[PDB]
Amino acid sequence: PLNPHVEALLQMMAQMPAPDFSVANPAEIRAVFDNLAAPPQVARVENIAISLDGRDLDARLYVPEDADERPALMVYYHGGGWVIGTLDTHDGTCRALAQKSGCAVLSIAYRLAPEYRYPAPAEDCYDALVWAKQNAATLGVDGDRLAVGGDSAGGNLAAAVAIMARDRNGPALRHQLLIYPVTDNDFTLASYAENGGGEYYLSTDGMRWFWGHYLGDTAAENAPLAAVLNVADLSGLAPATVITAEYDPLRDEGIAYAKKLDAAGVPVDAATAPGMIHGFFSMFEAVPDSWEWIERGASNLKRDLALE
Amino acid sequence: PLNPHVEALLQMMAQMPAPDFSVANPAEIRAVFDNLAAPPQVARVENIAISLDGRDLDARLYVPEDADERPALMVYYHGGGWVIGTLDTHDGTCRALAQKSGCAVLSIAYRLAPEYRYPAPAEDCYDALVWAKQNAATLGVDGDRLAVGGDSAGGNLAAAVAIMARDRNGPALRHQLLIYPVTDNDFTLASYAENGGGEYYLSTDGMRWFWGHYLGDTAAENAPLAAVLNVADLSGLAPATVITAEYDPLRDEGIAYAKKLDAAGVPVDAATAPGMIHGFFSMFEAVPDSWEWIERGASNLKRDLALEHHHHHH
Repeated sequence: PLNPHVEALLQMMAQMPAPDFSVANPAEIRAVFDNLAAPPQVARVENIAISLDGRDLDARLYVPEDADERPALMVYYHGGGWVIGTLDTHDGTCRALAQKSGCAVLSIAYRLAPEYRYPAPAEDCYDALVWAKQNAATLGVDGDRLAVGGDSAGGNLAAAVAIMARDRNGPALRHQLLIYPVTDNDFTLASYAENGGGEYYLSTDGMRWFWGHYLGDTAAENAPLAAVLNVADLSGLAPATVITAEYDPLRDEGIAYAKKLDAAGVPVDAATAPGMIHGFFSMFEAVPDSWEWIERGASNLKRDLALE
Repeated sequence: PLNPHVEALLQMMAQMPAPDFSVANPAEIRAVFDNLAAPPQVARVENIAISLDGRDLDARLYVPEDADERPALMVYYHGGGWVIGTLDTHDGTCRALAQKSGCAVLSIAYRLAPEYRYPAPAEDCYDALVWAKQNAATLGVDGDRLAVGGDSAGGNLAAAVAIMARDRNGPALRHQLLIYPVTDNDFTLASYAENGGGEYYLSTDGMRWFWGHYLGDTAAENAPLAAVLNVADLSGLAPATVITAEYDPLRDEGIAYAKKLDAAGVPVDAATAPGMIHGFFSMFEAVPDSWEWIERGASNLKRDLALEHHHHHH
């Protein structure tokens, strides 16, 4: 009989929005197959090696179709709980954001815990931002129209970099796109009870494991750029987008970070996506509804990164 | 409520590894997570342009992590019924084959029908192989360890290229990897009746459409490099792998071509994958069972493209 996984895939393909073409000519069929089979289309993808003091980081530059000659740049940090994830796991996510925002995206492969515990991953993310600013002309982008972004632990890193950039008089940032970010290590929140059992992909036990490897023996109170929620003064940070997911155990701490930013006078667009789980920005192929939220974040980037 | 598409994805996820957070084993959870819902990692990927007589083709070179300093090369032709498909639709498949074979892969964006009818796409694929051999040093590969492969109409084109290389004293080939290939336009074979209804991704009417665009006015009997099942003498062709799929309408013509290759004295690994549909090599993210077959084909490639002897005591 039919392979059960093949059956599930055919069923899933069946529940997807019909492509709506009137006739089967080559252009139509090409378009349908491209939509099914290829990652989101961009004009150019370049694998870049970033040579920093003491370490090289892999990076990937995405330039979308229809882009300016010198487009704005979002430096992007992948999720994976500071321990897993690669340029390849988040390639589709970066293509999608570049395509919808019209901005270039530079995805950074920062060093991972436990091999490189706190504060190494955040310093990598920050130094990559600085590198991008100082090598903007080489990249072909506008270094004066700069954003950071990331999902999950990557959103944690983006938030920390926004704070580092303020604190260190680093490169000016026009936006921080925080996609269901990790912001704290209080596992007693309602979100963790409701959503952290394992039934929505990310679990509370997962997050304990991630936090453990990231921090090692460093107590969370002595790792101020880890639990960014606990930072007292969030004033003067880049305008933010904070998108949380209804069925994410991280939902409550993400909402809380958005409230604390807005309280500190930072312009924030914050929303919890109904019906969604942790990771849904990367699930747009199986979950067409994800595109609405990718477009929302992208449209905020596009607005805040426009030429003055 | 929980998004219905999300719920379906979660059910799909509920049939695969459950992470063990009682074991601090980063390199394990890594190898698992990083390889689910993500194209396989390779060391180098480069977009290149191939300049042939009268046209330029886009191509993409994949060099896997543990390839030789001067790796063997498979020239790969994407499927799509000679009408559709791109380097991007088949990028995941090429990455998987490079990773599991240890060989470089050069994916070719040949010209498509009906704009370019038979035999132009096949000539593009053959001329790209000739180009790769001629420019092996430029690619950084071993021009004396060459293979071809492809899926569906791409496997068709790979088979045609193998025949053309033999006939024209073209580059020597060590293998042809034929993944559920098109080999004939006989829509009366049993697998069309069984599998071609449309419920298994590829339909009989779909194949009639593809064949129509590829041949145009040319009768199939005058297109032997399309209907390769009608080639009389298959002896002396590159050693082959022919993987077919149980629920593919192309199953029986693929089996038939494998049988003819074997009868002509060509070494052939041929098998029909139980439970699978047309296209399943590209479906490895949702169908992890695909990997068994991807590994088998890639392993046959590795065997026949094997490196020469080198002593290690220096």
